[PDB]
Amino acid sequence: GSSGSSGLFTRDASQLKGTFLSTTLKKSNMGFGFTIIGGDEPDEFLQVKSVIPDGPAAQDGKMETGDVIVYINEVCVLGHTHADVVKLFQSVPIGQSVNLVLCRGYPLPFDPEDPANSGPSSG
Repeated sequence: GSSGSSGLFTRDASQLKGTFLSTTLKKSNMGFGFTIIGGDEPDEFLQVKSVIPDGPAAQDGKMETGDVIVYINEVCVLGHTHADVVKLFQSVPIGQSVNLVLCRGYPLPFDPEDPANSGPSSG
């Protein structure tokens, strides 16, 4: 039924709970057909913030939203800064490809800033 919780971060990715899967996207013009979020902090799990509709990530079927970034190309990044990980994505020029390993079973982040609000509309 219900069950407990505790722990102290991941490390070897092995302590995540989910499936593990991968894709190779070739960087076609512009940039990959998804965008990322990371916690700001230098040990928060990075996630796909969105998939671009009609983008190559969507056309490979495999990229989904909320998915947790474990590794990029062949680098362990699951606690790296979104500063470094965004630099890692930018380090790939157009027409090259990278591997990505995500973990599956994680939801999207709840956004503590604004997850969905509005002001005094009547209704």
